[PDB]
Amino acid sequence: HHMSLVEVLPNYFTLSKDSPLRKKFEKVYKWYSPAFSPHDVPRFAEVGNITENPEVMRGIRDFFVDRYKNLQQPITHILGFDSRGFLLGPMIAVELNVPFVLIRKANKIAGVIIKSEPYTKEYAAESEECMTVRFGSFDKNSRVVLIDDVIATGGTMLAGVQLVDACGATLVEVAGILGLTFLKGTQPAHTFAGGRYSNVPFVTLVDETVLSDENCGDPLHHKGSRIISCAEAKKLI
Amino acid sequence: MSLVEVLPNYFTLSKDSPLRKKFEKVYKWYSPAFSPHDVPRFAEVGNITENPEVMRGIRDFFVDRYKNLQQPITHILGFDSRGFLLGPMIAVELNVPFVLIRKANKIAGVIIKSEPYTKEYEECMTVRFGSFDKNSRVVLIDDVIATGGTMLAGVQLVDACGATLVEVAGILGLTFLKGTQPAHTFAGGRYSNVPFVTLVDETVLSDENCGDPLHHKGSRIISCAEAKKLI
Ligand SMILES: O=P(O)(O)OC[C@H]1O[C@H](O)[C@H](O)[C@@H]1O
Ligand SMILES: O=P(O)(O)OC[C@H]1O[C@H](O)[C@H](O)[C@@H]1O
Ligand SMILES: Nc1ncnc2[nH]cnc12
Ligand SMILES: Nc1ncnc2[nH]cnc12
Ligand SMILES: [Mg+2]
Repeated sequence: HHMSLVEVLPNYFTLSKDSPLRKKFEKVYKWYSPAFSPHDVPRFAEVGNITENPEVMRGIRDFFVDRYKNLQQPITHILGFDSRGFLLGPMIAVELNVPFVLIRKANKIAGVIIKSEPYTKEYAAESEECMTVRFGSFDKNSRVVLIDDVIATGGTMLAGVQLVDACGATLVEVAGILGLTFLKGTQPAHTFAGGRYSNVPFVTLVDETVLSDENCGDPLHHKGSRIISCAEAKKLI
Repeated sequence: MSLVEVLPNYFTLSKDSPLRKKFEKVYKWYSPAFSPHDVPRFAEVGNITENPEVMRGIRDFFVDRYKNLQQPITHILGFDSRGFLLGPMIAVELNVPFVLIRKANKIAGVIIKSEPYTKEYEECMTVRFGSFDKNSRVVLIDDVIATGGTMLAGVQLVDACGATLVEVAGILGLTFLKGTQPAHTFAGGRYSNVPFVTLVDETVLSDENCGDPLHHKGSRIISCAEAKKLI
């Protein structure tokens, strides 16, 4: 059940074009235009169509569990980003028998917490929002994987790298299910702190080629706002 | 393990359940000075997710409960953001969709929005139209059930599609808040026969599993530069 990666940019890996798991993603991943999306990027890849497909979810789980089980030196923690990284990390961490550590927006986490620098995303300019992690959840002897759903500009991953760096831990790999390689999202993590993390592979199972013209999820016709009330929805039962 | 009905249709693990005993050792609570929310005892979910044995116990309990049914469950619906930590690992083992119930401006497509809701500490939940339908048999899942306002928002969305609500599931039920009441009184009591099942309850929060750092000086939020001086 092994699936194969190809290095498409330096330390940016994605599944081969012919990979059976990629073909499964191609049938389920849909993108939405600004008219039907919470953020007006050209093609918004809704994670719910992935979580609604248990076969693809199992393929994601199996890929990363097998990958990290077969390392010569095991990982000790998986760190996942609020909110969509939360959907992917725990099912991997439970099979590896490692902690799943939450990286959360402001302060959401109780106790003593470490805050990143203010982050940016493909669709978010810098503001006061930072990512945080619980102090004491991992340390300088930890070997960690950062996981999210999408890697676009790499701003979110940079915030995670800053938090890993704040504890002196070893960053083994950055993991996701969709990498928009034309945005070169490896760059922030790979140039932070004078290149301290340039040897960290990014592994995103599929890439922008999954967001094909035939994979638009927009309704072909829809009355009014995409946001409907419960009473309006009941008339469609 | 075995469940005890502590309030009408509000079930939790027995006092001697081995899984309850594991929760007792792992769960920590935080006072308002060390928590993001103004409640006496805030039960941080990160201490659960950091313990793979307890996560496996949670997953195995619900997978075992919901498998091999005469009428199978068709979908697990989980709440943004902490329900997202629990639902997928169960759904993958049951081989069913996990459906996101999300806060505003989070799901793409045509979406159904609930009435405004409140929590223990305006704002509405949403679900993608077409993720489930009147023939679905669904479980709602979250980490904590407190006032039940969040669960009521989920019930409204399930009701909006005519689906069968099979069960309400969580890991921590604060029974003194009687969180069954919003869901069980909605629409004239239409869902009053739906059990709430929360693995543990407020008795898991004792004097001895308080997580407050009793010696920490200054702000509980530290910068990366400050954290590195502690390495
Ligand atoms: O930071 P970027 O790489 O630009 O964008 C990816 C992030 O933005 C969205 O919240 C995704 O779920 C990821 O957390
Ligand atoms: O709505 P309540 O039952 O009062 O509070 C429970 C919710 O409040 C917190 O976000 C928890 O994660 C649940 O989603
Ligand atoms: N294009 C995109 N689609 C979905 N989630 C994203 N997060 C950042 N960019 C995204
Ligand atoms: N006391 C509490 N602890 C953790 N999460 C909660 N959500 C609502 N009430 C809560
Ligand atoms: Mg968000």
